[PDB]
Amino acid sequence: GKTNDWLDFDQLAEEKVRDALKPPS
Amino acid sequence: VGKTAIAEGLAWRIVQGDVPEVMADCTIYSLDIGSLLAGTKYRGDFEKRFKALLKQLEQDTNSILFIDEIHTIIGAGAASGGQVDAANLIKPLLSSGKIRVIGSTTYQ
Amino acid sequence: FTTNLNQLARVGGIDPLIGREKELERAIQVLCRRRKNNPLLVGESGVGKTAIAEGLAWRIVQGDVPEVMADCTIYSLDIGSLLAGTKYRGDFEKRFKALLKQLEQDTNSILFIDEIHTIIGGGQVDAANLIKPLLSSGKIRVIGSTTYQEFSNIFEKDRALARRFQKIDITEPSIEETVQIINGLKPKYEAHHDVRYTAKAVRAAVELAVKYINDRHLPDKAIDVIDEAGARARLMPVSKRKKTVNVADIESVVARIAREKSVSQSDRDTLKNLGDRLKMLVFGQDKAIEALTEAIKMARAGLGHEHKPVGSFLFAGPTGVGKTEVTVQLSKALGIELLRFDMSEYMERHTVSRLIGAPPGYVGFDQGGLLTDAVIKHPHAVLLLDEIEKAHPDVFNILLQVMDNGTLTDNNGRKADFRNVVLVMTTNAGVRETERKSIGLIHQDNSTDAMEEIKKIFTPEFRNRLDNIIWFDHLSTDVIHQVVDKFIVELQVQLDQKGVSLEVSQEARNWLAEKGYDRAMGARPMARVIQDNLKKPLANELLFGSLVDGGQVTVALDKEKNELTYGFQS
Amino acid sequence: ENFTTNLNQLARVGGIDPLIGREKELERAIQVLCRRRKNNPLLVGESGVGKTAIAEGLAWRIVQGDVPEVMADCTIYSLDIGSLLAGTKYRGDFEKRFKALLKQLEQDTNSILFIDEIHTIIDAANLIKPLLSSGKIRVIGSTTYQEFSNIFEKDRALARRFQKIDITEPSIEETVQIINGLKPKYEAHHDVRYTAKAVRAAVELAVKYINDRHLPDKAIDVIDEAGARARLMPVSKRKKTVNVADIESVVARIARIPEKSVSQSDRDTLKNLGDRLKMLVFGQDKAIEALTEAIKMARAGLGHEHKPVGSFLFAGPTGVGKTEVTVQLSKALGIELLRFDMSEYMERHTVSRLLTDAVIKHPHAVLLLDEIEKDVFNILLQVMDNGTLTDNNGRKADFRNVVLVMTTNAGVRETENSTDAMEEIKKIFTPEFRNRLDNIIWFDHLSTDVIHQVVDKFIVELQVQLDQKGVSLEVSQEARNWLAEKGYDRAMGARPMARVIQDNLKKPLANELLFGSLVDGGQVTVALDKEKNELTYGFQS
Ligand SMILES: Nc1ncnc2c1ncn2[C@@H]1O[C@H](COP(=O)(O)OP(=O)(O)OP(O)(O)=S)[C@@H](O)[C@H]1O
Ligand SMILES: Nc1ncnc2c1ncn2[C@@H]1O[C@H](COP(=O)(O)OP(=O)(O)OP(O)(O)=S)[C@@H](O)[C@H]1O
Ligand SMILES: Nc1ncnc2c1ncn2[C@@H]1O[C@H](COP(=O)(O)OP(=O)(O)OP(O)(O)=S)[C@@H](O)[C@H]1O
Ligand SMILES: [Mg+2]
Ligand SMILES: [Mg+2]
Repeated sequence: GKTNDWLDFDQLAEEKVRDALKPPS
Repeated sequence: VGKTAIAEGLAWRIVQGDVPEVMADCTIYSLDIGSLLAGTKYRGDFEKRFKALLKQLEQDTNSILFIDEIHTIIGAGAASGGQVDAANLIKPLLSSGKIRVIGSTTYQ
Repeated sequence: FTTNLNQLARVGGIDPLIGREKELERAIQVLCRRRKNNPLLVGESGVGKTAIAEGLAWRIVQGDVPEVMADCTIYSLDIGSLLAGTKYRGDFEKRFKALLKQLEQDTNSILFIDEIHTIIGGGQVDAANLIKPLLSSGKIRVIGSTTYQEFSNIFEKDRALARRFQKIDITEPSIEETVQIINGLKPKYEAHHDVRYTAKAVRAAVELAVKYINDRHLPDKAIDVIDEAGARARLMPVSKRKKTVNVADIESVVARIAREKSVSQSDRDTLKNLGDRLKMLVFGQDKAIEALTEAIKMARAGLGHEHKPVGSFLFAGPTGVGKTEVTVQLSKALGIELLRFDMSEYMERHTVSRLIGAPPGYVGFDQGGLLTDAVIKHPHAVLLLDEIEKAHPDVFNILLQVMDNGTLTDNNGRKADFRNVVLVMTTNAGVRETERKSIGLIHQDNSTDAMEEIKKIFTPEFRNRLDNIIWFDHLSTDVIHQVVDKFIVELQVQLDQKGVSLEVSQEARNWLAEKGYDRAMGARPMARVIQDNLKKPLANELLFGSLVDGGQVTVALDKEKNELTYGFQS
Repeated sequence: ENFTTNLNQLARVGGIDPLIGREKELERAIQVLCRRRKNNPLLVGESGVGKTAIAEGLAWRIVQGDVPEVMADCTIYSLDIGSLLAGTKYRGDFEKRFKALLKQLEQDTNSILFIDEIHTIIDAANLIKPLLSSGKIRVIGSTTYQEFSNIFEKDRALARRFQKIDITEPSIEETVQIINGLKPKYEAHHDVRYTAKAVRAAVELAVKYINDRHLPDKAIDVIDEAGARARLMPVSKRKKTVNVADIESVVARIARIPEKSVSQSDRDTLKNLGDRLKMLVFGQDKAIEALTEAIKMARAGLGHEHKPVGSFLFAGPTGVGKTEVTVQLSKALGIELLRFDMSEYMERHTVSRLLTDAVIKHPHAVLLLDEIEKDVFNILLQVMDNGTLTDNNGRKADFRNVVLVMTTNAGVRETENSTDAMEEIKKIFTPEFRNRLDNIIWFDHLSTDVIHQVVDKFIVELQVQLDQKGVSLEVSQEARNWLAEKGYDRAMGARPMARVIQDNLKKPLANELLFGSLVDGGQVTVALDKEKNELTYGFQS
């Protein structure tokens, strides 16, 4: 027959961001 | 490997006196990143505290600050807007060379 | 916040610029133009680009530039101070307009903003990027300085500031220019360090920097190497405060930081007995040991390609010839770390990411390349690539690059140096042999042709890059006797730890060698025969017998029974 | 308003480069604006500032008008994605400001918002999709071709919304009117005189030598720069004289090529190709003469275009001056030379292609096919007949101005009583290939005297290297013969002679420097005795 070619599945990292407050006075 | 032992150890050698005369009198210090962040709730507290310590080093001209884990200051406390990181505040002083600071970090 | 370069030139604080005449004319040419009036200096770290920007200002006072440029004045942007000098917002914008108003009033004047890359990519940074092109409108001139890596990211994407700006290529200064340029800053260091530098001392620095510290550009590195040399005299000599230092200390600092010429006695015996030391450990491979040592000696002497590695070798042979053993032992004798890699794992095209790192932003990006990080950590290393044939052809492309220039860039972009790495690879292209001998009353040596398989598996260009392809021959009967002796010594060391001493008669060693000697299998069966005959009886005695406490064992062979006799005394 | 520019209102007084021509190209630009739906004019192609010139040019047209009164009244805007992508230090800030722009931008439903390098966003790109389908704001987005194809075509909300306006590269003759329209404007820009005929002589390098800068982009920065350099170079002397010579200095340093090449040396270079080729590579007088005759016909380009520019076929063992000419052949020409051995690159990844983006930027690529002699010949048949190379776009091959140098090593590999070299080529090659072949050159035998000179080349590199160390090597001519006797093998030609000096001679010499008789020596008594026909090594201080 013919050769069998496999395909990979790239996975990209994803992140979120938190926030820090600071009272003016 | 021993990088921390080499920095802290330098202090031990200085008191013993088995060091060059130029470095015979150097008040080594150990900056704590966590300690600064403890009282940074109010705006401008980080700049005030960091600037105060930096001023002490330059006026003395002999004080040396050993800051372990220098990667931490790259992204130090920045609540919002100002984005005044510790690295940004210390970047100009290091360029002039008035203050010398030892660093220790992993390869990664 | 700002400085007047014209006043600084009169004061003399700034160092007079030396050379770079070609760069200055190109910069002034684009600057004079009505359009594309914002010159950009593209240069790596420490090349000299920043000095060129200030050198032009000093030239204005001299008057060698066109008369129209005399009106122009240069101002430095104190980006660091401006960021700190803000409380709520808008501080940068108000002050910048007033400065630019002077520039707009006097179109001749220029505004040199150092580290222009920083401006583009907290609150003030957002405004600063837009303030440059919109308010300037392309009429007000501005000088910039950004490296090749930063220039691609910062300027290529926007394309608005890039069109207004006009790059000016930069190249490393010549060796002659380097000594001339360093002379300007040499008086400063001698005064603070209280040392004197001889003309020969500065001549050695440039040559040493390129050969040992080629990673870092020669001009800035030249300044750094001579700075450390001055400090050495101040602190290294505890007594006599010795000034008047020469090349000898210069070699002491450049070579030490880089981590050498004038081979010492220790270094001499390291390479002088490298071949004889490796013959004792590995027998029957004198042709292979001499070839490997000779190439390594050529690199130390320096009769070899500078960019290419010290040596590239491919060990192809039958099983049990100690091809990999000579590699491991070479590292031990040389004292160089053995970066042992197995290419069986790297048999897929996707696995290349483990070698040069994963794509940026991936879950495994933090780990990075396994080959680039390892070589960087240990610049002097022995890169043993076992079973290269098993790996996918994609890795061979990477290896071709290392052989040609001894460099490899990961996703991060770090540059590695393989000049000091003795690349070594092993393959099993010809292990397969014709088990069927001559079909006749007497046997014949119909062994398969040697090196024919290597040619088919490996492409011709790959073979050419390799310094030499050393074929390992089958071990001789005499060689097997020597192999038994080293294995017996290893057994004695293990027994010594348990307090047991073993004495093996010479006759017994010959019997074991004959029983376990197989030409095709190699030397590995000898360990198996030793394990079956010596280790197995001793282990039973060591656990359930007299040897538990520790004893003396003597092994002999009975001629009548042709079997080994073991005597335990304890 | 921070990122808004009024191109239409700003151009009322002036200040925009008028790009004469492209009148028929701009008809579609106006035809899109008159559409009830899907009226999003998109300009696709690739260039640097030139690509946006179609958009910047359209700004002038809106001012000039001369279109339907309803369509005539309008306005266009432009925003820089980069300006808002710098300093954000977070993801999603750019999109937030993009939506906030509507608070002031939404004044009328007839206007356009130009975008630059929109490929970077598709930089979240989520909010871009709904704003498109709304249609309340028109969009003109400049971007490249290959990247744009991978993302925009696969989408639905983007491809249907826009009206693709393809752009093409002007021909050689068409390029004359590219600068003719801008010649008066450039005269006013610098207020200096320029030679009219000089513009036609500025396309020598732009057409094929660089292949990295487009023709409009090259013209804008080459004529203006030449006038500027000539005007500003003499400070004391005021001169407005410009010519081809001035253009050579500007092109020479940026293109890193000899000044003579930029001049009108096409006739001189052809005549000088013969002697120049002889200078680089020593020997091969017969082969070089036939070689330059083929190259003479190849540069003509006044004959059958379908046939390849040339088919140089050699028949010589490896290392006998065949693979050496490859370096000298390209070095004299100055073009980059490819090395893709057919035997080594017969994999499915590359054989089907007949190594994805590099091949396009190769005006004259001398493809090398080593070991072709040992279905490879059939593959080359289509190349000669139709000059077609498979690729993503499927355009014709570049063999009109590209040559393929295939080398054969079958004259001696077949046998060693053996037949002549010309017998193996007949049987191994295909009948069609042999007949269509322009000519056959032979490197089977290398002159005896020439071999000695090549050996001296490597010895000189070793000798000069040793002189730096502080020692002098004296390789007597008698010893040199030994270097070529063992190195030369009829089966494998003289290929082992290349490295026969880095192993047989460079190995003992090095040992002496590290540890031996004298770390620093010289005066090597090289000689060959007749006891065993071997070299001698001795020296003293
Ligand atoms: N050369 C040395 N001399 C004396 N004590 C040493 C030496 N090297 C290591 N040690 C001891 O072993 C410890 C090893 O951990 P550290 O050296 O503190 O770690 P490090 O090298 O700073 O690495 P991390 O990753 O930051 S914990 C030292 O803190 C000492 O207590
Ligand atoms: N062409 C030159 N002529 C004279 N002095 C020079 C020249 N190039 C560099 N120097 C000196 O060397 C110093 C250091 O080099 P710079 O050009 O300032 O470094 P740089 O290129 O800005 O690199 P960094 O510091 O890594 S951002 C300058 O400040 C001058 O004192
Ligand atoms: N020529 C030899 N001299 C001494 N010991 C040897 C020799 N050949 C093999 N040995 C020993 O047998 C083992 C060989 O292990 P390796 O070095 O991995 O062999 P190898 O020839 O690389 O194996 P292959 O061919 O890859 S299956 C070690 O225990 C060596 O000490
Ligand atoms: Mg630690
Ligand atoms: Mg092995």
